Amino acid sequence: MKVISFLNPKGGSGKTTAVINIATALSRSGYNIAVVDTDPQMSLTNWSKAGKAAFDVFTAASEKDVYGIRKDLADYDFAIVDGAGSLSVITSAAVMVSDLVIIPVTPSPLDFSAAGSVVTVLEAQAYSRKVEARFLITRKIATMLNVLKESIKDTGVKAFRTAITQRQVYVKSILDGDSVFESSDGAAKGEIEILTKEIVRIFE
Ligand SMILES: Nc1ncnc2c1ncn2[C@@H]1O[C@H](COP(=O)(O)OP(=O)(O)O)[C@@H](O)[C@H]1O
Ligand SMILES: [Mg+2]
Repeated sequence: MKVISFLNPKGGSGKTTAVINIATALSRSGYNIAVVDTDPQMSLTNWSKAGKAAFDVFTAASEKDVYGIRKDLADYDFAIVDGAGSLSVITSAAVMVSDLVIIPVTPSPLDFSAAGSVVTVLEAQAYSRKVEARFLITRKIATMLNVLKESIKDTGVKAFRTAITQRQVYVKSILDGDSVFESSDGAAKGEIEILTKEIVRIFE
């Protein structure tokens, strides 16, 4: 059983969109996936209500639910935590039980600051058990793209090779209650797929 958490208190980092699609790609690979929504706005929970999720969706009522994910979702291959906002406990709880922390970040310069709060938590965790961490560029298109790439290197945490390109298909699919794999967008499905293999490769 492995836990993957998408953390970044900043809203609009692209956590839910990534989670929904990467979780779906993992299912397509034959893995049993459990996703836990920790956001109060329940973006993912509501999306799943459409009934098209290719995995199991859970809605956390508090940090307590995150705290007991290892035991609760122990029968799944992967348990993905869809990060919250202001509730900083969620981040600490997630990091504490995660095997892979992914930090979705956009090229927005004035938004990288929030992603750093997660790194601070990671560094602290390192004392107990260093958890693999990766930055993930989302809503990719630039110069600020390069500046972001340098700020990331300063954190000591590497970024995934594949970035989530900004595409309407990501917005529409979630809106229709499904993922990019329910569309005919090969490029979109492709990067999500390649990205999903970089995740799997990290575990292998
Ligand atoms: N890869 C993407 N391509 C196009 N728009 C995106 C992408 N990722 C996120 N967005 C847009 O930005 C918003 C924030 O994404 P979301 O996954 O909800 O973020 P968090 O998970 O940051 O709340 C979406 O509602 C959508 O409008
Ligand atoms: Mg979200």
